[PDB]
Amino acid sequence: PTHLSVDTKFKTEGLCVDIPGIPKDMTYRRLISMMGFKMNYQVNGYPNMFITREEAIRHVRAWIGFDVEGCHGTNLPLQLGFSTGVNLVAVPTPLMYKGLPWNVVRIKIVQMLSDTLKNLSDRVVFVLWAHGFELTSMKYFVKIGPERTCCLCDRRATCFSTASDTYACWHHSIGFDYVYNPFMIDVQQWGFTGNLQSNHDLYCQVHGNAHVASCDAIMTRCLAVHECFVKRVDWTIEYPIIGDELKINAACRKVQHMVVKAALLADKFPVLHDIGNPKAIKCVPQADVEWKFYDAQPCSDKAYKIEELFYSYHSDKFTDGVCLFWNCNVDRYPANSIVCRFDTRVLSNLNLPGCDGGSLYVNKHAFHTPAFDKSAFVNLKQLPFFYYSDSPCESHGIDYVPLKSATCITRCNLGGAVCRHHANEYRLYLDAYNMMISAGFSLWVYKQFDTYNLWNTFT
Ligand SMILES: CNS(=O)(=O)CC1CCCCC1
Ligand SMILES: CNS(=O)(=O)CC1CCCCC1
Ligand SMILES: [Zn+2]
Ligand SMILES: [Zn+2]
Ligand SMILES: [Zn+2]
Repeated sequence: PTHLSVDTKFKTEGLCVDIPGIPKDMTYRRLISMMGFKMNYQVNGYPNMFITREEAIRHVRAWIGFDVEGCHGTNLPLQLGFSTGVNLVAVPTPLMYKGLPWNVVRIKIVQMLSDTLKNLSDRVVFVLWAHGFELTSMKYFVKIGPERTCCLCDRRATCFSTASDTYACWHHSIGFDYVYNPFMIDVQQWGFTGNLQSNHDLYCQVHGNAHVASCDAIMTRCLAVHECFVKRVDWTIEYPIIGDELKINAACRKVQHMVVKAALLADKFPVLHDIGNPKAIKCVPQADVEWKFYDAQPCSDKAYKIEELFYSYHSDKFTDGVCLFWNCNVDRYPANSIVCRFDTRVLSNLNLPGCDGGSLYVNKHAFHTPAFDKSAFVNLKQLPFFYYSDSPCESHGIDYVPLKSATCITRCNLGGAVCRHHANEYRLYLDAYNMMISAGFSLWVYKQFDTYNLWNTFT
């Protein structure tokens, strides 16, 4: 069992206000037929338009919430809303577009999905809170058939053009008018009491209800992210590489080693309390310090309360030495800390919008991360950029312009002229550091941290 059987039952109660008289006994096979689509007994990679909760989770990057509200259904205008904030009015003749016929609305849908999804996913998963009008509108902008490849590349086809009779992926679909082989999931099938707003509002105060289709589309997708990534967490699911994942992760390890090594050299803490990932390894293995670990998985709902991580009776004395919180998100860091905190507000192909101000950071695994809160850092200050090295000044083995920088903390710089080796390493470090920052990571440190204390570690 990998795909959703078309013979699975579909609960129709949520559809009966838009579709009165709808049979209670209903399968996906009959529903797809009712929606105006014919599967023709085809074994060509597309067994069902609808997918399981598990298939949806693996394809979370493709999720686009979708809602259709009857503006006035054959004779009435429809308002199509998407979790991108777009509202389109389709006449059968928070962005709000005036009423237009389906032939032009479909081009806008294809353009919007393609620009939203080309750098995220090989597909689209329409996330529904199905009431009827959204399912019956699909025939006006969706075409289905065998799984196909793009006409200009090797990627799977996501769009079709009636002008050229050709197929394209999200990257080569300019001027295309049909969404081809989309996927969908009805959140109402999961078992809920009450309407969308009542279930959504139980976990989120950031998305309101301005009474438009896009608001419902946003709440639907938010509710789905809550159920799949906030209340339930699965770190066994791998996600494909779509960007700078490897460079970002490598940069994070480089910066962590640099910062902790320098804090230990500058302030000589006798003990380090490493709080976070239960699979953490000493980031400065050659350091003298008593290294003590404390297990905490990444918090996916609210930030950890420091009182619960530290109290209720370990070294016991977290006030001794320094505390290292490398992506261990707490409500208020103690004054003696070294912190890396992901900024959920960051715009990137890895960072998806999440629940209640949180974001869904997807890099190898999916991590729902609680909203970035500037007040968590009141006892600390921003960590300034610096490169420190005690390695020998020796080239070994790319061209050169002499490096002049006050933040290159090396013997050669102290001696008045940065060596080629330390200039190369400084520039590589600066690139890694800028990569980490741009990815959304933020660095904080105890207020007494001063890189002037590193110069005397060269005697
Ligand atoms: C120990 N967690 S991790 O470093 O694997 C991923 C983090 C990514 C950014 C948000 C917190 C979790
Ligand atoms: C050339 N300008 S500079 O500010 O980079 C001089 C360095 C001398 C050694 C300490 C760091 C600063
Ligand atoms: Zn293509
Ligand atoms: Zn929400
Ligand atoms: Zn040097």
